[PDB]
Amino acid sequence: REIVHIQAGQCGNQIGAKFWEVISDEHGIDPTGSYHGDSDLQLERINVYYNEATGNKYVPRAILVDLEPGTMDSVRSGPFGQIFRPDNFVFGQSGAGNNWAKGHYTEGAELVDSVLDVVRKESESCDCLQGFQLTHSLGGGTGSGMGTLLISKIREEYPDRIMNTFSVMPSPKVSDTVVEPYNATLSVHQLVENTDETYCIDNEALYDICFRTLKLTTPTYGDLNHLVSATMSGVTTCLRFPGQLNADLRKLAVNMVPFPRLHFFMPGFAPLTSRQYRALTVPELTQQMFDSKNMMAACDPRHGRYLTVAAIFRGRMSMKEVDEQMLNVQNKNSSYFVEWIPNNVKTAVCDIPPRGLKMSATFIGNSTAIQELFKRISEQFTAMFRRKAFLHWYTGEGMDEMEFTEAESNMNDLVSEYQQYQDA
Amino acid sequence: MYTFVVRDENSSVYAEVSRLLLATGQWKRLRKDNPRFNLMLGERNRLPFGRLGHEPGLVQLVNYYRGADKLCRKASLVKLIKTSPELSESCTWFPESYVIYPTNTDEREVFLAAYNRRREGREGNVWIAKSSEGILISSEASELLDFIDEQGQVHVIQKYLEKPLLLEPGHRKFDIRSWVLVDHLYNIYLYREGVLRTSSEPYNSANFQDKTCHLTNHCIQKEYSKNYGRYEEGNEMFFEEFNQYLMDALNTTLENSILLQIKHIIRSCLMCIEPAISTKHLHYQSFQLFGFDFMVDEELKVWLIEVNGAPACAQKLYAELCQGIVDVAISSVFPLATSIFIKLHH
Amino acid sequence: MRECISIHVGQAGVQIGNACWELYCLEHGIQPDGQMPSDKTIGGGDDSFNTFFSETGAGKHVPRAVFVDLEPTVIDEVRTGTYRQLFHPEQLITGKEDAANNYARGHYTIGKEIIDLVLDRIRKLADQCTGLQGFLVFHSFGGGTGSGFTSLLMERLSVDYGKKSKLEFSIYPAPQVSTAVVEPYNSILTTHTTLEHSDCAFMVDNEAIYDICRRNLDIERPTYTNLNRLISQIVSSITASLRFDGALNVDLTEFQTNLVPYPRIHFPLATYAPVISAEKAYHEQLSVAEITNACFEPANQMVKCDPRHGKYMACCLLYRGDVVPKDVNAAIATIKTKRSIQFVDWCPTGFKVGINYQPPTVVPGGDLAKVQRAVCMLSNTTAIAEAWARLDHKFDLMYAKRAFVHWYVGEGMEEGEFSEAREDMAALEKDYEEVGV
Amino acid sequence: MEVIELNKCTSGQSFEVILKPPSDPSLEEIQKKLEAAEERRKYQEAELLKHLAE
Ligand SMILES: Nc1nc2c(ncn2[C@@H]2O[C@H](COP(=O)(O)OP(=O)(O)OP(=O)(O)O)[C@@H](O)[C@H]2O)c(=O)[nH]1
Ligand SMILES: Nc1ncnc2c1ncn2[C@@H]1O[C@H](COP(=O)(O)OP(=O)(O)CP(=O)(O)O)[C@@H](O)[C@H]1O
Ligand SMILES: COc1c(Cl)cc([C@@H]2c3cc4c(cc3C[C@H]3C(=O)NC(=O)N23)OCCO4)cc1Cl
Ligand SMILES: Nc1nc2c(ncn2[C@@H]2O[C@H](COP(=O)(O)OP(=O)(O)O)[C@@H](O)[C@H]2O)c(=O)[nH]1
Ligand SMILES: [Ca+2]
Ligand SMILES: [Cl-]
Ligand SMILES: [Mg+2]
Ligand SMILES: [Mg+2]
Repeated sequence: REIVHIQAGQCGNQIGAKFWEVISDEHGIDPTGSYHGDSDLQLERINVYYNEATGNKYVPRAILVDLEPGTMDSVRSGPFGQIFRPDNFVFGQSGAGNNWAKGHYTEGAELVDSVLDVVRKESESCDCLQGFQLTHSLGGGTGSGMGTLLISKIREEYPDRIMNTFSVMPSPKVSDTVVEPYNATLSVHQLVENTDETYCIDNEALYDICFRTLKLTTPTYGDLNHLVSATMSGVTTCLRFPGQLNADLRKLAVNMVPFPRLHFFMPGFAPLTSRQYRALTVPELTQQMFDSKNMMAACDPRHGRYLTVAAIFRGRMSMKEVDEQMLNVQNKNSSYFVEWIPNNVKTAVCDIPPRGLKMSATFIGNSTAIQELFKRISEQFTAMFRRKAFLHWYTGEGMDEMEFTEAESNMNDLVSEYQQYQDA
Repeated sequence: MYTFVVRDENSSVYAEVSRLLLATGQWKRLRKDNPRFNLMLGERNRLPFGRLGHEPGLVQLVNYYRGADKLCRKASLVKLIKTSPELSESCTWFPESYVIYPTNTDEREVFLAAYNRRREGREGNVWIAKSSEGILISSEASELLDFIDEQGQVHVIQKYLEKPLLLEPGHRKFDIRSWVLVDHLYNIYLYREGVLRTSSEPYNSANFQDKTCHLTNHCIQKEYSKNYGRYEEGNEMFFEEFNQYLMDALNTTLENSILLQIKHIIRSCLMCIEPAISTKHLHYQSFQLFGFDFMVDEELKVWLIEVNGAPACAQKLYAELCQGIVDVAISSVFPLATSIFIKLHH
Repeated sequence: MRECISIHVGQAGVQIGNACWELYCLEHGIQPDGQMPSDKTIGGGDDSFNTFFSETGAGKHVPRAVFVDLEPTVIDEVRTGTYRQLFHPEQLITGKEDAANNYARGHYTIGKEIIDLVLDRIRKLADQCTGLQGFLVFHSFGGGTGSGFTSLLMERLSVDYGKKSKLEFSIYPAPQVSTAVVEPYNSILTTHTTLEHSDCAFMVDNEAIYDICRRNLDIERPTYTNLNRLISQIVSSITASLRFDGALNVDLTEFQTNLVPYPRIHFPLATYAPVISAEKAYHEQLSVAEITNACFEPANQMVKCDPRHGKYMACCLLYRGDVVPKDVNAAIATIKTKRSIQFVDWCPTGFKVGINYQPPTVVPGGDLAKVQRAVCMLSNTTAIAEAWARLDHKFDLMYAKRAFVHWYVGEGMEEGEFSEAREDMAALEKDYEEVGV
Repeated sequence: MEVIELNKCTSGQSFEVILKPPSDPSLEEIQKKLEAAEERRKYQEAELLKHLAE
């Protein structure tokens, strides 16, 4: 039932804050934590993401983490900043300098035990905790290094709860530093072992969507984070809203993950919106969603095959029509859905639409095409590693270059394991 | 855009129909084991009917009738005719037949009871032994019966048409093959083009042992026969020339002397098993192409020898029949964005 | 009078159990609070409805039922529902977290922690029975609880009540109605383990119920409530002879005796007619000949298959309403001459017929119109093996790649259990082939 | 086409019509299966924590 949410690092906290702003609006909770809605479907499964404090106040089950104080200081003064439990802000002062080793081994080690203190308090106040969700990026230091360090500690203490992450993949198109392939390659190693399901959010796909389709010539991180919080809202809808299908994290993982290491999902949303009035139809809503230009991992689905797909439609629409169109997309391109997992596309409907949209569709796909994403990261990694470039930042923190070779090998194996199922 | 699947690569008929579907742009062929198909050109043996009609959002159609084998295998056909009241123990158009199991119920006691009587009656008593090659004609029951004890398959022996219609020049036998399409509404469509399989050898009543004068099969004439292709190309005579010969020699027409009986025999057989194989209220739909084999005796009376379930067309006719299968059987269920068939109806 | 205890396991078993007991109360004139005015004996009974309803001094008639689900929510609605007062708290068992569509998680991991509690609550009902015939067990084939925990319960019921009959109502998975991707695994697993513990299993394909709800009730996307209300009428039709005065199928042993000549082949096909929408203003009432003929239309079977291409071992017609024996034989005589109904050689070709004069009860506000006569045909045909072939094929596709297997091994099951279970199904299909063709 | 064993009561009738004549593990074994799966789960958890200890 209950989910504990963790957001680590600058990117983790900026997409996490936007996530809570969006779903608090959907569930009718104002920045003070007071409910002010008109429907009661909102409050039926509110406990999944909110604790009810005394006085009919709903407080997110969220823990905010960073090695640098600045980003969370902006959260606390942001729109919904006062809605978070003040004790659940955990932060150091040193920063991680975009260094995975600092977040995972040195500065992050100094702070991880107090984060787990707060994780315990929130878990103990759970009727029947189902798992955790972590928002972070893979290309910096705190969210990727200390983030993955948090995952393995959490798994040690709760070995039988579901571990779920929204992971932002770095891209040179939207790059803060040159060491991002190093931090990503080291993180994917951790994620491939200690998470049950990871939503791959590629910053390159977000940038192309903001520019090629949304037509924004100069996108800001706010523009990208508009798409992420929209995506995050869609995938969690079945978890936090009453419907014919009441979903949980474990049934999601059991049905989406045919093999333990292949748990990296590419999400998709339609209609892609930029910060309209012409509502879509179920036909065009389905075609956009499955199109590449609507997907958040910068991969071509036609270059791989879908192992499993889970899809959800928001709004007042005919379920018979949603079935025809989903069955139509399958039966017309059945080449791209594997034949050894029968009925691998599932579809849900929730009549409560997202804010500003009459109808919307969200898409969770376990596709072999995701191997393109790890191929991209491994190539950028190798280009520098073959010359040992920028490595001193990491050996200065006690890492040996053998750990780099191991992380690169494990990712290449991952790419290879996706390749074999693309042919069978 | 429809989706179909092919599961018998050998059939020349349904290989050509697949090309035509693809040649409309609106049909794409899927892999063999992809279950999300509109149409299946399934295999001849052990076709999985139990898996059709369960895919959500798909109207599924297969090119075979489940249960049609009762008509298309020899022993079953004999038991189907003799035991169905809708065909009587004796229908005037099927030779007296008896199904008999080898050494390893059986009618061999019944056959000899009839065979002996005919021997005592002095009536000509030549019988033919067959199974679903290994073909034996003889005038004594014991010669045929020992012949089938070697075989491990259940055999059937029926009366031999000692007096056949013999085409002149040549004093030669023939068999007429008709192609019949039964669509999902169980309409029966006779193709207006048939074929005559001609023996290139004069008919001899003394030695039923030499094969060529008695067997009109194309392979039995292509290889084991002496002057294949002498009178007509490939020992195949078509209806237009057969009609001309009947007009010239017998002063009749193919339609009256033969084709009315052929239409009656096809209708009787297919209406007989209709309640057992019809897909009228089924969760999937079936059609099927049939090959009926007919014999014509000296009185211009038509006899049914065999019904074939996986038949092959004549090369010249292939284009016209395979196209007609699409329009009548396939596009009646899956439309795209004069008639070559005679409809047989009650 | 000998009692029957009903057991409802998992979401599908509990929700169908809700639909049935709602219908049983209407059929016996029992108010939602448990009062039955028609019963003239207060606090005690030897009547036929006492096989399903115990009696209390206050006049409350309580179902002899247990509802067990590892998740709390679906049973929490029985507790808050209209028939809440009908059920005793000790009858409604819940856990904290469900089996995640994982047979192994429901059979092993969570099954161990709650099996002894379910058996104590069941014995608490058996101890109020002067003579128990056995149990009716309602579950899904595809759910984690419905498949995993049921097969564990079936094993312990065979141990603890060895001389008792066990009947199954099982929901066969169908992708039209919300399914997991691993439901073929769970179906083959639970069948292999339960096959020797069930004496008769009535199998219900969700595809059949869904399709009847769209064709006959013209609901374009049915819900579980639509499905279950229809399933409840079929179940009620099958269990009516246990709850009403009659001479056919009066105890659980007779279902085995009349329907299951060979023990492993114990899956009768059920066919139900007529199903008419309540929205039909002008509707013409069907006759005995019509509804008995509809019993051989594949579109009215609980499992989609073709009985023409099989052999019958046993056939039982259960009529409800204005039916007379004379009209049944007339309808039978005409149908036999018009349909391909071939029995096996070692069985009498015949029909056990039961008529109950009370026409089917329907829930007020339901999609089912009330008719004057209806019939359920229970027939053991080898044609239902088509349902096993479909399922085994889906199982084979996934298992060839070991897809999703790690979830089952993760709960302590051994990969070999998959192959043992699959091999049992291969044996079962062969048994149908020997008898069938 | 005969009717046999016809019974009548107030609630209805039952009869037969013949058209043509004819031509387990114990408690402890279960406890052991369940306990065998439990140790396999425990053995897997220990290997994980051993890996997490490294
Ligand atoms: N006919 C019918 N089928 C149902 C119903 N509820 C669930 N199902 C079917 O049951 C299967 C899923 O099994 P469930 O009963 O929901 O699962 P469960 O037994 O609760 O086990 P877990 O949830 O995995 O712990 C699917 O095939 C559904 O189609 C119902 O109310 N009626
Ligand atoms: N009763 C009979 N009288 C005369 N000829 C007969 C006969 N039965 C069979 N034949 C001969 O057998 C030849 C073909 O064999 P038959 O039709 O019996 O089996 P077959 O396998 O060759 C055709 P199919 O593929 O339709 O089974 C015919 O051309 C005909 O000359
Ligand atoms: C946001 O939408 C979701 C979410 Cl969060 C979770 C699900 C999963 C799910 C996912 C599957 C699938 C089956 C199921 C079962 C289903 C259920 O009964 N409960 C549950 O949690 N389920 O089969 C193949 C592909 O994926 C589905 C959707 Cl649509
Ligand atoms: N989508 C998105 N990506 C971000 C955001 N902020 C930083 N990133 C990306 O994340 C990486 C840097 O990680 P960051 O969160 O700043 O590092 P950390 O705080 O030390 O964990 C780079 O690849 C950035 O492009 C954001 O708000 N949105
Ligand atoms: Ca009483
Ligand atoms: Cl006992
Ligand atoms: Mg930063
Ligand atoms: Mg459940």
